[PDB]
Amino acid sequence: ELEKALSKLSEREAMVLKMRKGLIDGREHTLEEVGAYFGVTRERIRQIENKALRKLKYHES
Repeated sequence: ELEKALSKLSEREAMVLKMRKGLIDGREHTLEEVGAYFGVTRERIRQIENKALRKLKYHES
């Protein structure tokens, strides 16, 4: 997919997405694992992920 959408994603968003989806170490991480990873709440990670996904939906149009 490279960019052209992943390009519009911020650094936090791209990183949260890759860790969550298994794109970093080939393993999917829970919201809690990612929150503890960066030191933020489960909910904050959900918020960043949902926003990243909405941005991907936009640039797929």
